[PDB]
Amino acid sequence: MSSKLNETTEAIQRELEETTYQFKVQYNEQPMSAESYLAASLDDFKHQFH
Amino acid sequence: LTNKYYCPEVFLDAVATKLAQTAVLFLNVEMLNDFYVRFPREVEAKLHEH
Amino acid sequence: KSSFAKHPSARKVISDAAATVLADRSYATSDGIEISLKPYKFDPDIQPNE
Amino acid sequence: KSSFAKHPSARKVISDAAATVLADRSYATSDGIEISLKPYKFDPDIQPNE
Repeated sequence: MSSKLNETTEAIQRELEETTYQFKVQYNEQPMSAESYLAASLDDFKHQFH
Repeated sequence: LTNKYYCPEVFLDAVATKLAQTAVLFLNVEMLNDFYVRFPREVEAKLHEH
Repeated sequence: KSSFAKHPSARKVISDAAATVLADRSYATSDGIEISLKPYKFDPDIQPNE
Repeated sequence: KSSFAKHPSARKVISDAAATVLADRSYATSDGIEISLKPYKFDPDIQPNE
């Protein structure tokens, strides 16, 4: 385990690096949660009904 | 405008205007839009927590 | 002008929520404005209309 | 077209110089560009002559 550890780390870091650059260029690292989205759409529906 | 070193006033005010407008663009997007989306959510959260 | 003219506490909760969103964003806005201004610090070329 | 057409050692010295300078400055140029573009990613407003 200890010997394969170094190389598995290198590999995992790679697959994390690609993940990070895309999160920056395409979503501008905007935080997103279900509760946020839901509350926001709900305030939309409410203004519409009002 | 060819005699810029003759008329520093007008030149300096153009530089001010331009800087101002492009900093306004970046300001409008980053600060202002982030306020538009994050402000209801933060009201909600902090009003509920209070 | 709002329905929270009275209730000064809840209002201050709203006002501080505003103060906290703007505080978080303030630097990141400022640094992006300075990088966006890096070409006009070197040569702020001034057009005849400007 | 310079006097270093021959002497490919001295030529490759220069070449490896340009590349090393460019390689060094490459990152800051790319990220600054993305950051200066973040306002136009949102609303790339189009002018009539554009």
